[PDB]
Amino acid sequence: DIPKGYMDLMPFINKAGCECLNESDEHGFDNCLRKDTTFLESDCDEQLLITVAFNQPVKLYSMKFQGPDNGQGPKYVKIFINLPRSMDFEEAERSEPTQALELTEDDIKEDGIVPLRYVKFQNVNSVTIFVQSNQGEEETTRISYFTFIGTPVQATNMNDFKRVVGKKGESH
Amino acid sequence: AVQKVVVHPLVLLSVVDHFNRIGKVGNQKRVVGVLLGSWQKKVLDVSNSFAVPFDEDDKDDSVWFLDHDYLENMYGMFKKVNARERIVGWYHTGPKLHKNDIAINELMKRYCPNSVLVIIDVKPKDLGLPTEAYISVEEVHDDGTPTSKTFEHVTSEIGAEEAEEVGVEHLLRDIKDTTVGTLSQRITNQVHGLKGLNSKLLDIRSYLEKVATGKLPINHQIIYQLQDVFNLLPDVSLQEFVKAFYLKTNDQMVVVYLASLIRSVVALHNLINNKIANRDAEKKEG
Amino acid sequence: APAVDTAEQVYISSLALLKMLKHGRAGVPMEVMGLMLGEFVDDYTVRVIDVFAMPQSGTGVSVEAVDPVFQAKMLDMLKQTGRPEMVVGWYHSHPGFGCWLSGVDINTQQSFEALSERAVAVVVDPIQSVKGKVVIDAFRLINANMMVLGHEPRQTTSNLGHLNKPSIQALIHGLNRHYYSITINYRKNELEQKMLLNLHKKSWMEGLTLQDYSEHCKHNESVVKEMLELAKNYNKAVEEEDKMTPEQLAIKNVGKQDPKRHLEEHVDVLMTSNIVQCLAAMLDTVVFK
Amino acid sequence: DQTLKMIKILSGEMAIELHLQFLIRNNNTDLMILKNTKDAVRNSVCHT
Ligand SMILES: [Zn+2]
Repeated sequence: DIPKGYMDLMPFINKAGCECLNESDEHGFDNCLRKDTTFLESDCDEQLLITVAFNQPVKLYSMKFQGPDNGQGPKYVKIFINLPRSMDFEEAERSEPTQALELTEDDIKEDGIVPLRYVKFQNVNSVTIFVQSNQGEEETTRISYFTFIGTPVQATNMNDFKRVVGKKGESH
Repeated sequence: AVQKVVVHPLVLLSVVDHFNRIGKVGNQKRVVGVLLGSWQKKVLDVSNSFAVPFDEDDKDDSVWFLDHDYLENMYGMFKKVNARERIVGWYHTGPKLHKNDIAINELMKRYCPNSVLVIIDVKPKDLGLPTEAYISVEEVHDDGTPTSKTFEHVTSEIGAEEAEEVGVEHLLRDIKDTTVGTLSQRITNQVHGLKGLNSKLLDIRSYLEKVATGKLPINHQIIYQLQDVFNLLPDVSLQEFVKAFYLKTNDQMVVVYLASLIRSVVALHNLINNKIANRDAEKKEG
Repeated sequence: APAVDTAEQVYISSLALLKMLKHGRAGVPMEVMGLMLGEFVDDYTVRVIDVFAMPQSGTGVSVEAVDPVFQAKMLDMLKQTGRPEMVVGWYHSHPGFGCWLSGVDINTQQSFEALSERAVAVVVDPIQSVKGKVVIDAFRLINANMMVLGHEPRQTTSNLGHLNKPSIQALIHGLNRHYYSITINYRKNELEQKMLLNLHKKSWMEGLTLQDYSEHCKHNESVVKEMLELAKNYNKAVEEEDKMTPEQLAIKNVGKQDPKRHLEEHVDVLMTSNIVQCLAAMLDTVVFK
Repeated sequence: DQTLKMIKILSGEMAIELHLQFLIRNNNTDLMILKNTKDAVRNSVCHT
């Protein structure tokens, strides 16, 4: 599917940065990042907080927060951007989200793509999704597939730098 | 003791930036940072600052975290960039102090013994002076009362060194008022003063009401100081002063009268000169 | 062929300008430098939010001065506080020299441009920018391979001659020949102007203080004496009323003298000082008992 | 019939055609004025 000129940010997801909260041991975070039946479930409650980190500032167009049709798919999704520190569940509900999204049943299907306000996400470095309920009100929710579609923002990697022209030891 | 804590413009413009950095995404209360600056005889100069990762919890009001290594390493960099700055205190934009201030101040006492916390009310833009500077004193309260930590107050004043002054003056360059004042701005300077004196007197009344209704503790000190201000009133009704006031009011009116006359004769002379001008050109047209 | 439309702006935040000016005056006898943190929001706008000083080193303002360990660590630590901006350019002062880039500066700029084709370079003369004027021109190397095409490769736009004209004290050091200026525009916003307005803001107490009458009476007496002598000339200047081409008389005696300029000009001062003083006097009589 | 004519002329088919037939039939633009401007262009952004 995907829109014209935009690519999935799977290659851009920093495995080091990503961390889920309430993820069950049997079905972990890595499961929901693969295009397989393997999924992620929340152990201690239906609330889940799945954060990701991108290698370089990326832009966001459409995330695909797919979920199982058993009713344990996500229902209400709160997205935050460029969080300086990891989030807390109690403080996550309080804080106002960048885009409060009410997933509809049509979205959870395998082919469903949910559109995000492209204006708000222009320099996202780390996005945290907060699943506040599942469709069936089941004890544990599930994210069948979840990835972000946008474009990469060219970032000036000062780590490389390196002189390209000139001779060393030259002053003003 | 620190007679003054002169906050330079750059700090309150980085704190504002610091508040925006976080509040924009991580909606949270006060943003805490470190305040660098050079010492003086007694007036602490605040010349720069930086942010320190600070997270707090409304529960128990002591589950916080002010990073040590970030504070240590940051200053490790800044003393490299500029060596006249030493850590001198902290800043938080939460308008009302917290229960966590004392404990955290003890921490910043580990980096500067005479640590002064400057509360910058970044959100408000009001009567003025968006900085409030506090110290830490532990005294026996002379007058037989429990001991405690408490934050004593230190006079705060906002000033500017030459370099920032040039930047600031241009930075406004669209709302700055004329330095001359002129009659228009001078009078507004007084409607502004009246509004304040009422506003300050109203804060005094509410507190006096609070102590009057018990909701607050009779300080027993600073309470009678307000009684000092209440005796320092002028008592203008005194005859010998009433005469002496009319003399100076009369002494000035004779100068505004002479000023008024000069401006009138000049006015008439300018109309006569102009009446000749258009009339002479009137005849000369023919 | 991409082109930096002259409409393209390097937005300088109210923070950066004070911090960039502060660094420049910090080491004014020598030359200081630091990296600027911002975002390339799009082609026609290079937004710089924060700047962090790169420590002064003996090299000067050159690629070598950019300590990779200092920059990699500082960036890492500013990312935690909530400023995940990218290195958008570099700035260096020019103790009184002007707003131009020397040969060595050009080589630096070419390096920064290597990482992103829009790394803007600024200057910031802390000695000339001493008053309301702030001499800070932004610059981006105009790659020498575009001599076949149009330099300053702009397109549809009309803000090229606005906000500035090519400064002569720079056009000589290589402009529109190797480095072109980019319009500099400051992103001051409310909640930042208000906090800067406190720099010289007075207070509630001010405006009710009655001056002091001893030097006020002396001042009133002083100005009235000076205006008196100015009336004597006003009488002589008018009572002369010499008509030998009076329109020419009014233009051969213009030296900022008697007739009016040293006249009521003082009346405004004399009358403003008294009215404000009197009004303060009566307000205090009402407010304070 | 006539209403079809009415529709044809209210929509603006006719006006443009007649307005087009006018300007094409009565066109007279002094190309000489452009030439002295095209040759006077210093190859600046005045090419637009
Ligand atoms: Zn230079």
